[PDB]
Amino acid sequence: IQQESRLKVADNTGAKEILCIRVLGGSSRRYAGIGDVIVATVKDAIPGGNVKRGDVVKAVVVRTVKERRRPDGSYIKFDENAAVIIKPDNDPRGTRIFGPVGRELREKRFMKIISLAPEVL
Amino acid sequence: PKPTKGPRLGGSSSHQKAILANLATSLFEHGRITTTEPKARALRPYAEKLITHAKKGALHNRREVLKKLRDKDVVHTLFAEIGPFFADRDGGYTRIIKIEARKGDNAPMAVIELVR
Amino acid sequence: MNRLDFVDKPSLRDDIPAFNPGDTINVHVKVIEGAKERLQVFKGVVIRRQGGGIRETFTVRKESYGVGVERTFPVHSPNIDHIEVVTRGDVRRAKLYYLRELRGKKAKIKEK
Amino acid sequence: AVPKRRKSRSNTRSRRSQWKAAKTELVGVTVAGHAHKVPRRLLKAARLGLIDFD
Amino acid sequence: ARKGILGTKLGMTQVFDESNRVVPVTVVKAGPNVVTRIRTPERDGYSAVQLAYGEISPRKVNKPLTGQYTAAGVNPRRYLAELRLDDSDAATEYQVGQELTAEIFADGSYVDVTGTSKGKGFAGTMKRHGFRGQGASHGAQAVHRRPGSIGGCATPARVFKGTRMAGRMGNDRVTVLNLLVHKVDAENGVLLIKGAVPGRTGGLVMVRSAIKR
RNA sequence: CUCGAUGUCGGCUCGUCGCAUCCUGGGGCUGGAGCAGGUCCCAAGGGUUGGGCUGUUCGCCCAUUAAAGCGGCACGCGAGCUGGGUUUAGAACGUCGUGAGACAGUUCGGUCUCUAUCCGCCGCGCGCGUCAGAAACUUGAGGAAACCUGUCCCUAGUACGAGAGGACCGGGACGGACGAACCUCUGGUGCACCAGUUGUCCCGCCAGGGGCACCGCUGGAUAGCCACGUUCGGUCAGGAUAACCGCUGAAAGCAUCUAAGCGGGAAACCUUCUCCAAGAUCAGGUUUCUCACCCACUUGGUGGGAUAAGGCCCCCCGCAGAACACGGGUUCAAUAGGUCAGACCUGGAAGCUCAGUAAUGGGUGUAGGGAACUGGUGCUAACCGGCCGAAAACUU
RNA sequence: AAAUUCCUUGUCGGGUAAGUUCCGACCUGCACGAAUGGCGUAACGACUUCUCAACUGUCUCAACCAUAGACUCGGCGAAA
RNA sequence: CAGGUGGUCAGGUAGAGCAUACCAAGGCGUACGAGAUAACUAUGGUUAAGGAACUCGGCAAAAUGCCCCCGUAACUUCGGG
Ligand SMILES: [Mg+2]
Ligand SMILES: [Mg+2]
Ligand SMILES: [Mg+2]
Ligand SMILES: [Mg+2]
Ligand SMILES: [Mg+2]
Ligand SMILES: [Mg+2]
Ligand SMILES: [Mg+2]
Ligand SMILES: [Mg+2]
Ligand SMILES: [Mg+2]
Ligand SMILES: [Mg+2]
Ligand SMILES: [Mg+2]
Ligand SMILES: [Mg+2]
Ligand SMILES: [Mg+2]
Ligand SMILES: [Mg+2]
Ligand SMILES: [Mg+2]
Ligand SMILES: [Mg+2]
Ligand SMILES: [Mg+2]
Ligand SMILES: [Mg+2]
Ligand SMILES: [Mg+2]
Ligand SMILES: [Mg+2]
Ligand SMILES: [Mg+2]
Ligand SMILES: [Mg+2]
Ligand SMILES: [Mg+2]
Ligand SMILES: [Mg+2]
Ligand SMILES: [Mg+2]
Ligand SMILES: [Mg+2]
Ligand SMILES: [Mg+2]
Ligand SMILES: [Mg+2]
Ligand SMILES: [Mg+2]
Ligand SMILES: [Mg+2]
Ligand SMILES: [Mg+2]
Ligand SMILES: [Mg+2]
Ligand SMILES: [Mg+2]
Ligand SMILES: [Mg+2]
Ligand SMILES: [Mg+2]
Ligand SMILES: [Mg+2]
Ligand SMILES: [Mg+2]
Ligand SMILES: [Mg+2]
Ligand SMILES: [Mg+2]
Ligand SMILES: [Mg+2]
Ligand SMILES: [Mg+2]
Ligand SMILES: [Mg+2]
Ligand SMILES: [Mg+2]
Ligand SMILES: [Mg+2]
Ligand SMILES: [Mg+2]
Ligand SMILES: [Mg+2]
Ligand SMILES: [Mg+2]
Ligand SMILES: [Mg+2]
Ligand SMILES: [Mg+2]
Ligand SMILES: [Mg+2]
Ligand SMILES: [Mg+2]
Ligand SMILES: [Mg+2]
Ligand SMILES: [Mg+2]
Ligand SMILES: [Mg+2]
Ligand SMILES: [Mg+2]
Ligand SMILES: [Mg+2]
Ligand SMILES: [Mg+2]
Ligand SMILES: [Mg+2]
Ligand SMILES: [Mg+2]
Ligand SMILES: [Mg+2]
Ligand SMILES: [Mg+2]
Ligand SMILES: [Mg+2]
Ligand SMILES: [Mg+2]
Ligand SMILES: [Mg+2]
Ligand SMILES: [Mg+2]
Ligand SMILES: [Mg+2]
Ligand SMILES: [Mg+2]
Ligand SMILES: [Mg+2]
Ligand SMILES: [Mg+2]
Repeated sequence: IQQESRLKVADNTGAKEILCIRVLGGSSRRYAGIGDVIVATVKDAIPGGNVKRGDVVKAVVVRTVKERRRPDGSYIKFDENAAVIIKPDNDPRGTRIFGPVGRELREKRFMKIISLAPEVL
Repeated sequence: PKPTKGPRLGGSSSHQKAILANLATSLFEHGRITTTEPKARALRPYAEKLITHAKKGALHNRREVLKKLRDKDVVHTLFAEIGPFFADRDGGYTRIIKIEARKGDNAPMAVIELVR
Repeated sequence: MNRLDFVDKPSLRDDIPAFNPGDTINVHVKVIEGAKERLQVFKGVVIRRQGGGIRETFTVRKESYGVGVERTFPVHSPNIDHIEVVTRGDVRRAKLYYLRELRGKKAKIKEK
Repeated sequence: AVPKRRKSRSNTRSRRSQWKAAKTELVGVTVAGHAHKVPRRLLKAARLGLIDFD
Repeated sequence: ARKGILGTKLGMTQVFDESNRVVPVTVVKAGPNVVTRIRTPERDGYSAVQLAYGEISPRKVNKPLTGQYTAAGVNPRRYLAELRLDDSDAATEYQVGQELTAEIFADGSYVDVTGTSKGKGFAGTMKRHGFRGQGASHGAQAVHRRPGSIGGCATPARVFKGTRMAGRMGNDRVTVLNLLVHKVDAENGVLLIKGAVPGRTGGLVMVRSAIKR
């Protein structure tokens, strides 16, 4: 995931698709994986929803098509790139998470999202 | 066998395939062939593998040889004389002898022959 | 035979059931959730076995909540408690990558 | 790019004298009693009679 | 107090540690070494010890080298190298004819591995120095991998020394620092070193205790 | 100066230097309580983002960052690239002119040549020298490369502060960017690998295959090369210092960092880590081997010839490679090939048989095919050989 | 505010995270205007210009393969 | 000399076809070669994740593509689109 990438929103804030604007975590950081924070803009939303089109938001990546290594030598790979819109205190703005999430959120300290998720892999 | 490292003989790889098949046919037909040294060195293992198929000498091996050679008379003599002749010898069926280069392009030449 | 076989031999695991691509498999993996060490189970279809002995791996695919997931484990990994075979599949190739774009009823595999 | 000026005789000759042929080392072989000199890489061919000494 | 040994790079594999983490290791055959010589300050101006490693046929060693080995009273080996100690020679811990094995290191220690990197042949600027090249479209004419400018103008009317250009690459002597010795196998005399070691399989490699640790 | 031609903006690519310092480093003063600042002094080692608009430079803005520095080098860089603007010929609008036409007004369109002689630079060899001829291991005069930084936690809610707020200094963990090596893993590629499949032609026909169609197309894919992958690094410690802070202390009975003297003091400088290195012509050191002849002559530190140690060519090869060089091997040989056996890739060969009207399916059978990796094997080629190659004295 | 507007990136609105371009108006037309036609207009355009879907080595940011050269050997053999 | 040159004949299989692929009859291999995994250039091919962020500008490339059956908007000069 880099700038101009589009992701599917995995919560119920009303936004459907967001476009990555900046990968936070340092100057000229290139790729955002699972557990990384993203500044993004809402490119689509449910009509008459809480979040509108064009709002600049902050989100955390929870699913990636690209497979990611784990310290024990195993890998995990999803079928889509998905993110969750969060508050400044790392809590999701939505009330529930759709679909599974990666276990790296535990080590990135996203306990609220981890608890809300249907499944952690 | 091990693929050619670097450009293939006679232009492309399809042409190299044809060249190897024709040289193998001529070698089995005459017992002795004079050609360019790179061609002889490329031919050697290619021909020994076919001779191994002929030594095994089953219908399956005959079909395998026919996958490469198109001269059925040469296939017959390969399965009727060459394989039986080399039944008792394990590998090393051919031999390369370097000879004088030819005019026109000073290409190094060699002869390749069946051991006997 | 390889040169490093004597090095790799003591680390080779036993109790690995014979399975092939297309089979349905239960993988019991250890998980550190704080300091607990519970056992999570990944159930799916084997789609790959990239060979190599001590370095051999395999990939399992499933569909959890409308989203497909793939896990790639090393065979002989100590993090795997045990592997349990559910069903044997009938496939024609060795890599099953075409399952990555099939959903629902089209994605099933024969049961022999 | 074209030469700016013609080379001097010495500068031309230093380079020109480096264009030369390398001599092949020859060994001795006898065929049918007659003794010849052939390059060593053709010793087997000379022994087997595939070399035309002219 | 530097320790050193000569060995052969056997290749890479993977192993698992106690925390059930995969460790990519390079296997190095730190074979038995003989010393054959001591460099003393009073005789050469520095402190070091020669090391002989590698089985070789006596027929393949010429008379001078054979005489050198005969003087020290050891059988000829293939390779010969010096481990440069510190000025504190101490004139001990090394006797001529002593054997060194792989147990001079220990699990959990740190080592420095030096070897000769693999050859890369004549290499362009993009491969050799990571030049960006030029664009592949938008009108670029035959400059897709060319360096571009190499200087200024009439001031200065030359190219500076050390400018990065295309040329032969690889075959360099390279040292890697702070490699963890995952495990030393005493029976077969190999070291399992975590990480990558310079050179090709079968190349000669010198292993030393890390200065920085 | 250039008119018998010095290519003009912006961009790309590659840089290099200065310091008038943007961050990081060290300080003085403060209208400096603390956090943060302001101003001034020292400091150039490294670093100094990605986009929107415009031909742009500039500028505005978006999102970050420790930071988004200012300049010189023909406003660096077109025999390195581009050609959006400007600056030909076409056409049109506005305006000026009776007109031909004109406009530092606008608009749409509009050929970018060259095989590198010399210097320079990046790599690689040949010769000679280094007072006999060789081989192995080396010292380092002197250079090169590198030098970045964030967040969180403990101290500690401590010092400070009415509160709000909130430390210095020390001690840990995890990152970003950059660089090197490597291929165990992930991922890419794969033109003598395996399988499926379309059209057509051929192998007498069936069956089984082959040629061509981008490797015909499609699904995979070991080796090698690689990054998107793995591992490691930029540290620590000494020395002399910048600003600055001092001790002792007169000239000048006091005072004074100073004139005698002695300290502290930074990513700057020198050692320390990595690499090159005796063509370092002051051509080094430690070692080991041969250590030997014959002919001619104007007897010469003279011409030749034959050798030793050793080397080269030829030969079989390489993950070494443009040629060259380098590395390995040459029968007392596992060097390449073959061959056998493994590993691995593909995925269940042909023939036969059973079932089905048939398309097809099951069995024989983890089958058959197969390159690079590993081991055995003396079958093929590494031969029945040529060319180089060792010393006047003399002084203490 | 135009193929016409210097000031100029005029002001307001839309579109974009961000719009000197674009679209709709305003009218302060430097310097619009009715056959050197004015204002519209369905269809048409290798015309100029702005936006979107899809797609992709254009790009992040490059890597690998084959062929023709380049490189080596033999023959011939120029040019500025 | 990779340019130019009017007319006639013009088979098979697949195909709407004088397109296109492979063949017949009939022709040809066309006039420097032999090697070799350098950089680099050219012509092709493939590419993880992203998908115009490139650039003056989606330039180039990629994508769409056939037959049969449904269905088809604003506007319109009623023909279209
Ligand atoms: Mg290849
Ligand atoms: Mg073909
Ligand atoms: Mg397998
Ligand atoms: Mg590029
Ligand atoms: Mg161009
Ligand atoms: Mg051109
Ligand atoms: Mg091009
Ligand atoms: Mg000058
Ligand atoms: Mg002039
Ligand atoms: Mg004039
Ligand atoms: Mg002139
Ligand atoms: Mg500059
Ligand atoms: Mg200053
Ligand atoms: Mg205050
Ligand atoms: Mg201050
Ligand atoms: Mg600096
Ligand atoms: Mg320094
Ligand atoms: Mg300029
Ligand atoms: Mg130009
Ligand atoms: Mg120029
Ligand atoms: Mg320019
Ligand atoms: Mg010039
Ligand atoms: Mg133009
Ligand atoms: Mg224009
Ligand atoms: Mg005109
Ligand atoms: Mg008028
Ligand atoms: Mg004018
Ligand atoms: Mg040129
Ligand atoms: Mg030095
Ligand atoms: Mg010098
Ligand atoms: Mg590298
Ligand atoms: Mg491998
Ligand atoms: Mg892989
Ligand atoms: Mg085949
Ligand atoms: Mg066919
Ligand atoms: Mg048939
Ligand atoms: Mg044909
Ligand atoms: Mg591989
Ligand atoms: Mg005082
Ligand atoms: Mg040799
Ligand atoms: Mg069968
Ligand atoms: Mg107006
Ligand atoms: Mg006007
Ligand atoms: Mg305006
Ligand atoms: Mg635009
Ligand atoms: Mg308008
Ligand atoms: Mg009128
Ligand atoms: Mg008018
Ligand atoms: Mg009129
Ligand atoms: Mg008109
Ligand atoms: Mg009008
Ligand atoms: Mg027209
Ligand atoms: Mg047109
Ligand atoms: Mg306009
Ligand atoms: Mg030539
Ligand atoms: Mg012609
Ligand atoms: Mg015509
Ligand atoms: Mg026809
Ligand atoms: Mg045709
Ligand atoms: Mg044809
Ligand atoms: Mg050729
Ligand atoms: Mg070459
Ligand atoms: Mg791609
Ligand atoms: Mg893809
Ligand atoms: Mg777009
Ligand atoms: Mg853009
Ligand atoms: Mg841009
Ligand atoms: Mg186009
Ligand atoms: Mg296309």
